[PDB]
Amino acid sequence: ALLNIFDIAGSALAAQSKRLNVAASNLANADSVTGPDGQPYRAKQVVFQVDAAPGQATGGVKVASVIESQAPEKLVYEPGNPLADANGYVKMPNVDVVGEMVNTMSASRSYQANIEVLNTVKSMMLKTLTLGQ
Amino acid sequence: ALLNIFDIAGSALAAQSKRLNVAASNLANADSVTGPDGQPYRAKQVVFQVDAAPGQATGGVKVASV
Amino acid sequence: LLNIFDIAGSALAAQSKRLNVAASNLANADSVTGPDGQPYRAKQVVFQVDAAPGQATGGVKVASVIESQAPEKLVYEPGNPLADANGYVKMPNVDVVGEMVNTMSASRSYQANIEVLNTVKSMMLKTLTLGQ
Amino acid sequence: DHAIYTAMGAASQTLNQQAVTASNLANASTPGFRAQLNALRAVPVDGLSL
Amino acid sequence: VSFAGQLHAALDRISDRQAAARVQAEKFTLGEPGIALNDVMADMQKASVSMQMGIQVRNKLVAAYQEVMSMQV
Amino acid sequence: GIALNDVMADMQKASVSMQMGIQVRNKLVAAYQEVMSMQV
Amino acid sequence: DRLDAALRFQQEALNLRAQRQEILAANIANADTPGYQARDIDFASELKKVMVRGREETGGVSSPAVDLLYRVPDQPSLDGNTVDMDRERTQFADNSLKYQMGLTVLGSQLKGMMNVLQG
Amino acid sequence: DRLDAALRFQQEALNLRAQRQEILAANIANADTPGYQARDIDFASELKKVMVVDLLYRVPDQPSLDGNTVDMDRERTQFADNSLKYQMGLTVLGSQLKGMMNVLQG
Amino acid sequence: GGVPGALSNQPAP
Amino acid sequence: PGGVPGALSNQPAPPN
Amino acid sequence: GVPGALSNQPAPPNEAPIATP
Amino acid sequence: GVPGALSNQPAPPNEAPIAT
Amino acid sequence: PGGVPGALSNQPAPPN
Amino acid sequence: GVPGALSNQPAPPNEAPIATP
Repeated sequence: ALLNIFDIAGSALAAQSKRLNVAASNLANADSVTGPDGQPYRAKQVVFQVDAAPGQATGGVKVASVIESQAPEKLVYEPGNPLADANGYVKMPNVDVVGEMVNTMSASRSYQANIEVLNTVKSMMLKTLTLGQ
Repeated sequence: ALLNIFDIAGSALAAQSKRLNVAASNLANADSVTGPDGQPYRAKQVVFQVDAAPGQATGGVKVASV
Repeated sequence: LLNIFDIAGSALAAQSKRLNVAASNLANADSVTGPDGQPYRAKQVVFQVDAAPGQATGGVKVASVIESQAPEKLVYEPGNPLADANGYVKMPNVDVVGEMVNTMSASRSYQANIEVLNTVKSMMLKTLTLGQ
Repeated sequence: DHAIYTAMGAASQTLNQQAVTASNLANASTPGFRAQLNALRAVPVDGLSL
Repeated sequence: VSFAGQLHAALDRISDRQAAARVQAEKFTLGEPGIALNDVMADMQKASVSMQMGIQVRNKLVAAYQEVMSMQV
Repeated sequence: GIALNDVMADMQKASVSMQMGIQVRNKLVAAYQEVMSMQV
Repeated sequence: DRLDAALRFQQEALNLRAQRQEILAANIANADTPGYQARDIDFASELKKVMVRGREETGGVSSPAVDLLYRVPDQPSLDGNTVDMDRERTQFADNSLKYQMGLTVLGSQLKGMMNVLQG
Repeated sequence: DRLDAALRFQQEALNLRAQRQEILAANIANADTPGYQARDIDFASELKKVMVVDLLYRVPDQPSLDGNTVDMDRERTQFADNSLKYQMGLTVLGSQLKGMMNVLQG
Repeated sequence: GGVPGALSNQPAP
Repeated sequence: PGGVPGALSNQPAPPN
Repeated sequence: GVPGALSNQPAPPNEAPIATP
Repeated sequence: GVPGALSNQPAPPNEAPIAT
Repeated sequence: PGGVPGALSNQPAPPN
Repeated sequence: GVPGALSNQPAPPNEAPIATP
């Protein structure tokens, strides 16, 4: 049953790509002040779950949902900017830059590991196809 | 066109370049008395918006206007 | 050469454990308290030979993690709740230079062991095609 | 692979401590002000085996 | 239903998989949104493996036919 | 479903059994033709 | 029957190698998932078990009848997973070489038989 | 030939990627020419046209004084992306040719 | 689904 | 039950 | 429209006068 | 248990509290 | 057997 | 005892005393 490794590692690659994309989106908007609806940008993060249907022992990984990060919104005193609060408290995203950079590095490394898994699995499938010949 | 990560990071680079340009133009005109018409120079600000192409999921940064 | 795989894996685990201990020590250079209120005492791993059935040569196993016995540093902050009757707060005895050098040496040993394991696996792969 | 997270926690909390110190310094002229103390607590992760 | 039917079904399945991978690759090269390079590359990998399986089955089948036709009656 | 490991192994086993049957029948047919090519 | 019995040990060992590699790939995929205990199987005991009593499945979502045991963690982690990457990659490479060894042995036996039959 | 029809799409995509790569590098090289407009091609439309070139001006972002509309960041990202897509097209075309080859080898 | 992958073509078409 | 991977679940969380 | 799009028209010349004409 | 060995019982959930 | 590797062992210590 | 060679007897334990006593 080496074919299931294709599904497992492909799901892992897709999930890590989504995680890296979300981390990069958070990082690129660390300095944002406004959203499309006027709301401040809220740092977002993916949720990882075991991609196993009920009764399946072990599977790959899947992104359940994207959730707003739990952290206080960064308050900035700029009661001159057109966007402000009642007391001039501009709300800026709660992005922790070090966390996002480390997340990007971790996602890249896990991605590369899954690529190696896929490569060696394909090599083994070819060798198995050359069983008796 | 661009891959999603490429677009997001390139938009971030362009937005930061625009903000740096606004800051440099303000720092140059710190002592200007008049413009080309006879009105004082007004400090410019750049507003960052999130270019959420999908619904609330992700997106780079765009600049609506100065 | 599967025993070589055991040796290399055990050594990778040991060097990773040493690197983790060094990183935790470097994080806590300035820590003043823990959960119970006791000072953070720097950790050190103990390496021992894993050759239980393999005579005197084998892999390396981490026997234990022990608190270093170097005397704790003392800072005079009589207003600190953790200060004793003499007013001295105990701060960790973590040596920054030692921890940095430990991290670097552990990284180099980790890479050397990985290269050894790769060479051994390649040798096994070529052995699999004997006589053909 | 998880020492990176220990170091990242250390760096982020160093940033937090720096933020506290900068907030204290910004109020060097505030009338009747009390400085906020800062201390790095160490949290040991429980588990197995070492 | 029959052996020829089973072989035709296997050939159709392999060709359909290869065409699906090729179409997804062309869609990605087109620039249409939603198609990820990960899926393209993995599907191309799977299509290559399936093609190799079909080639091996054909090789053996031909060898067995040659062996049977070599029988002296 | 069935993996390449099982498919290839049974495929080879069938090839081996078919070759064995062919060889045994060839031996039997050769013996029969040698008997019938006799001269009484 | 005789040929099936003679080639059954290596075939079953190779199938168990495939399933163990599927498990190890699942462990590698879930290496960054918080709260995932690494799983692995005892190859020798499960191989003898499959040898004496034929292969069986839980359902058929389907999965083998192997006992998924938990690996002892090396060092603690706040997220709560015990997937230590060094162990995972060492077991992956070892399982890879052992699967290639099984392929070599089975292919050698099958040629060692076509050599006899061929004429 | 039927062999051309199978490999037509990837060959045309590869050639279009090379042409757009040349155009982007020309934009990079002429960054300092005053009065130079940054030109580019719409990859998808031209790929339709070849399968079934015209240069489009890039929309300027910042107004320079010398009339140069070439932006470093935008075209650097586009250059890297075009390099990546050229490599991907090479990979896909090589895989198709290698499959057609192992079908024949025997 | 809701989140496109990093290696996907710009969601904006 | 999974959770958020990386930075969020490897930083000391609030007590409750 | 968006900075970085594709158009079939060259951008107008970038003039910056010192005094109002 | 020896690290790297196999056990049939899962490891307990680990926690790192800040205050006891 | 063995002891602490690295900094602690390769540092002069009082005799004991 | 040439360095880099093989000898039956183990190497003596090295010592780095801070004081002669």
